[PDB]
Amino acid sequence: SGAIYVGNYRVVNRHLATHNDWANLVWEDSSRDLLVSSTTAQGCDTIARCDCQTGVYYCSSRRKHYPVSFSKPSLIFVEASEYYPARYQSHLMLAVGHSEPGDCGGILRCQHGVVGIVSTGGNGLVGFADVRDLLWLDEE
Ligand SMILES: NC(=O)[C@H]1CCCN(C(=O)Cc2ccc3c(c2)CCC(=O)N3)C1
Ligand SMILES: [Zn+2]
Repeated sequence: SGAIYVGNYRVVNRHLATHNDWANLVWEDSSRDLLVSSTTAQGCDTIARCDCQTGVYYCSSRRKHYPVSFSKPSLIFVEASEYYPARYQSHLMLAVGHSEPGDCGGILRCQHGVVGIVSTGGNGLVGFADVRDLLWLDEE
């Protein structure tokens, strides 16, 4: 589990969104595994605006933050899980690291701020849903 709290937005994995998220919906995209809902309180996270390919992510199944090298956001085939059939996921970045289903939501960050959240796992790989192109998270 986990979310990004930027401005009056909460960014979560679409497959982990709650009823309150769907009832306060700002934007969602199944192909990216992302959903954004509105919040009453302002958050403290800042979004990175860059093309870094190195950063650090939080792994809840290890209680550890790991430094990783990751690919650029791309269209990647992801195997079936209990939330989606096997399909192509867009804006996804891969790295070598540990990721169990419940690790979804952990933040990946670089020197500029939050880059994305854990969205996929298995086979010794971790995949992150990028948020750096969502410029509207910084306003309104
Ligand atoms: N965004 C997505 O499509 C993900 C959301 C739902 C779940 N998805 C995952 O990848 C999560 C995942 C984590 C660990 C494993 C596995 C899956 C299958 C193989 C294995 O041995 N371990 C897919
Ligand atoms: Zn960066």
